Amino acid sequence: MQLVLAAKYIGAAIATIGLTGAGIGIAIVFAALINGTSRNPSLRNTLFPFAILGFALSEATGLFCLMISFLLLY
Amino acid sequence: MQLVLAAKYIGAAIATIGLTGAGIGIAIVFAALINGTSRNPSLRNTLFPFAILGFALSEATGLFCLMISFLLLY
Amino acid sequence: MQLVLAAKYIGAAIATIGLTGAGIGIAIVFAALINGTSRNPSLRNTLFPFAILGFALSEATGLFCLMISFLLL
Amino acid sequence: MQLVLAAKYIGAAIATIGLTGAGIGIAIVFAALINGTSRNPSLRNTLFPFAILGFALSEATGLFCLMISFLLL
Amino acid sequence: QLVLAAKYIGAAIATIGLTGAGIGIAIVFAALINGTSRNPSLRNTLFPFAILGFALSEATGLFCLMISFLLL
Amino acid sequence: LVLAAKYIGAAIATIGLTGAGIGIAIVFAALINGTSRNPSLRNTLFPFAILGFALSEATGLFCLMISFLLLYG
Amino acid sequence: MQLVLAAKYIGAAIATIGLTGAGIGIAIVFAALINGTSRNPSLRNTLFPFAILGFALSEATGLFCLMISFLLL
Amino acid sequence: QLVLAAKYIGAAIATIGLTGAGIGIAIVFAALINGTSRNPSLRNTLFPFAILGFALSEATGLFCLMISFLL
Amino acid sequence: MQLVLAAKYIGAAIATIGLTGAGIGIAIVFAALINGTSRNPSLRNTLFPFAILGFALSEATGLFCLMISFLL
Amino acid sequence: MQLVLAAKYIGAAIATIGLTGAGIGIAIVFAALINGTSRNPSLRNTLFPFAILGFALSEATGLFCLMISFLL
Amino acid sequence: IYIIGISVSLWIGLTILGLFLNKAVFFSLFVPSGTPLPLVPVLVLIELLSYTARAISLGLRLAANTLSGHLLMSILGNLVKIFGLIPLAGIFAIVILEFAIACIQAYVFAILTSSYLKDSIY
Amino acid sequence: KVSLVAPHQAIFTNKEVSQVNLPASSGEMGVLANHVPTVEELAPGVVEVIESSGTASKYFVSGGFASILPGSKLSISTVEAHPLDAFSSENIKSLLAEAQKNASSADETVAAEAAIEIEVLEALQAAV
Repeated sequence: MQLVLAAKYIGAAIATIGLTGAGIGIAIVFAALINGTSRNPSLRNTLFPFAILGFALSEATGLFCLMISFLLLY
Repeated sequence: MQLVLAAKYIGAAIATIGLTGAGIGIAIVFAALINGTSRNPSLRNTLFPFAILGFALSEATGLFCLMISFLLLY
Repeated sequence: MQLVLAAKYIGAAIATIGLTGAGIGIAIVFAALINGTSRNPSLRNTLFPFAILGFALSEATGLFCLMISFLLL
Repeated sequence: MQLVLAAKYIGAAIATIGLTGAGIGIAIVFAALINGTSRNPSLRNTLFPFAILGFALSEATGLFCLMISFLLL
Repeated sequence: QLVLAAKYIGAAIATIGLTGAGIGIAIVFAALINGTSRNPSLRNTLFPFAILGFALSEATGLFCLMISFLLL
Repeated sequence: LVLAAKYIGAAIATIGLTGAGIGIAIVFAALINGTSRNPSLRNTLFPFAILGFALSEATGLFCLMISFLLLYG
Repeated sequence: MQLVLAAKYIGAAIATIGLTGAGIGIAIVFAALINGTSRNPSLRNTLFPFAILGFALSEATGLFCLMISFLLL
Repeated sequence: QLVLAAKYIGAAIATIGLTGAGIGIAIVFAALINGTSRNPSLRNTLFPFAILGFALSEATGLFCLMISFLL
Repeated sequence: MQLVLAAKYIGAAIATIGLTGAGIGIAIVFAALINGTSRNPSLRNTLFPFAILGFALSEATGLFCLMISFLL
Repeated sequence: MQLVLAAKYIGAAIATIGLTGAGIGIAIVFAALINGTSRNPSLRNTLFPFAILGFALSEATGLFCLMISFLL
Repeated sequence: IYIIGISVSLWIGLTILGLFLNKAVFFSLFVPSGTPLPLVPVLVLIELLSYTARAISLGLRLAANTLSGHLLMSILGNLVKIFGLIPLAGIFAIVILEFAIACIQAYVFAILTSSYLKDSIY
Repeated sequence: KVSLVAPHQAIFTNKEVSQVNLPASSGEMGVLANHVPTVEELAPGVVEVIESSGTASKYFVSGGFASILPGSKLSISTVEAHPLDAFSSENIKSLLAEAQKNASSADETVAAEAAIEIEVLEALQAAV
């Protein structure tokens, strides 16, 4: 089974291309929250609650893409 | 087999390239909602209804692309 | 038909690269509508009709590119 | 023969890479029109003619690139 | 064999330039629609630069499509 | 192998058209938005748009010469 | 073992394509913090907690993608 | 035939770097055209930074095109 | 070996594609530092410690990706 | 060695794709410096030191990626 | 822990889909209004389809967090063979980020369930 | 170096200041030694001016136009500028309760004037 072993190693590395959208997504939500907190006056909660929920939704694309890469090599 | 099994494993990895548009879409809608809520006072509904409905439309691209990748490996 | 069978599975995977433009289009149209509605007072109609019609035009690329991938499987 | 049949399936996959420019182009023109309509008073006509004509010109890249993929499949 | 299989690949990878030509018509239309509401660039003035600028940006899509149709 | 590599050389080299196509729209967006600020009309911004577009279009003409030479010479 | 050795070298290079999202993520959070600190006076604490915590969340994509490349080499 | 087939692909994939060199010449000219209308960066001043800035961004395209045409 | 020597040259070339993220990272911090220093006074202080510390974090992606290319 | 000579020419082409980050990086620092020098204040100091030091850091990715492409 | 996390997350997703179907039987089913157009029934990637994707985020986060903690076996052999103090400082930041990720993951489940309960009664 | 001149008295007058943070329309920006020329509208917030050390004087401005010159000069022209200790907590609750009940209760400019008074009274009561 030389064809199945060679395709399993390349599948885990080609599926890691989706980390650019998940990695830059956490910085996009943090850039608007840092620049908006100094504009008065949402600090405790308010705008702080949307940053925690928005970062978890953007990170779901990287967690779902990593499961298909680890299943082909295990 | 042989060529059919190797093409099925490589198809699930190349189809995961579409996660960059769906992953960054959740951060683009959250950046405009967090920066726009500081103008007083888009809190209850109004901006909350457009952010929840807009996130479901952007997440439909990542869920539809993941179904074609999981069907080829199972 | 060994070469045609292996090319059918890889053809449906490389054709799904167009989801980045269609997926980000739904968020780009919603970012201008959410930030523009708080400027008093783009709410009822006016900007509401352009958001529903503009989202359907940007989502046509994702549905058209997905038809070629399902037809080659 | 066998080499020409396998290249026909891959020809319609790599040619669909142009959907990112045509899909995001329909949302870029709608984002500036929705945020600009609430600035008093680009509503009736004026900016309505450039938004309808500009959306058809930006969508021509997706229809022209899709013709080469369907002709080789 | 080798020459016939390479003809289909010459029109697939060459069509990747549609992203620059497709987004170019939208970038010029976004600045013209947002700038026309500032009073009062309507007839001519800004309409001549948007019409001439769209034809120059669309030349990349027509030139790249000529090499794809000549080999397919 | 020599004849098959000449057809793929004119297709992979066409990936540089994204910078030349978007460059003509980036320079035209700043000139159209700056002309409505009173009163960059005669010359000034109009004369720099013709000379500035030649520098951005030089990358597309130089990249197209390498792709056309592999299919003819 | 020629097929396993050739695919192992390509896995470490194909998995390194994700460094663009992790490298630009540290600069995107630093650009908004540098421009906001000059407006006075979110410097000591206050806004310093979101910039330190935001850089660690964006760096998780680069560390997780690098573990799959080192394990296959 | 393996050495002759690799020479054609060495100049095609290397031409992908023209996106940064093509868009870089227009990004520097867009900021100079929008800033010159603010009164009165016309003669010199902004003209020296735009001419020197365009030559530094164009060095990446001339260096990448030398390795592709040397095959 | 012929298969081991061909994969080593392709590994160093595919790993060099990550320079776009490291090159644009140093320019992103330099663009905000040049525009932010005009407001005064974050040139010699304030933003001076953030520009030196922020450039070292963005440069870690280029040094780690270049180590796997030279070792293959 | 036909396989070793085929991978040597392909190594200089895939490694040259990193010029997009180095080419657009020098223009991002020059666009923010030209638009900030026209108002508060000059261009002979302050922003002059950041533009010269910022362009040398972003250009290091293009010189490091070109050495691995010419040596293969 | 990996097999118990995927089975417990699948049972919570069925309760969100079953509760929305019961509330949409005594007061009709309005949901989306519209804007004099159509093509709304083909995009049914929410409500019922959103429960399979939201519940999968809890199981996928446990596999990614366990992979970073289990990577210390490969780094311990190189440090016991520059100084080895760089591995101790880097492992402390990953342990603090993994423990703090549980609060963000638990808050995402409560925020997702709040939008489904409010939309089912409107 | 500030020029906080109101329409009743002079606060800064002469150039003898260091830092000053005033709430503008976009955000809570603060002027340093020699700020750039960014003449923006001032919202109804707190205009604190730090005097060298911790000798800042919190002045609750009613809104104006914080104009900044290119020669190290900051002209903060406002209609009313009073300190935070010149307001009572019992008398401030009567005006905020009357503006909320009068909003969306009539026509003409009666309902529009009550919405602006309720937003300015809520921001001053939270900064005590």
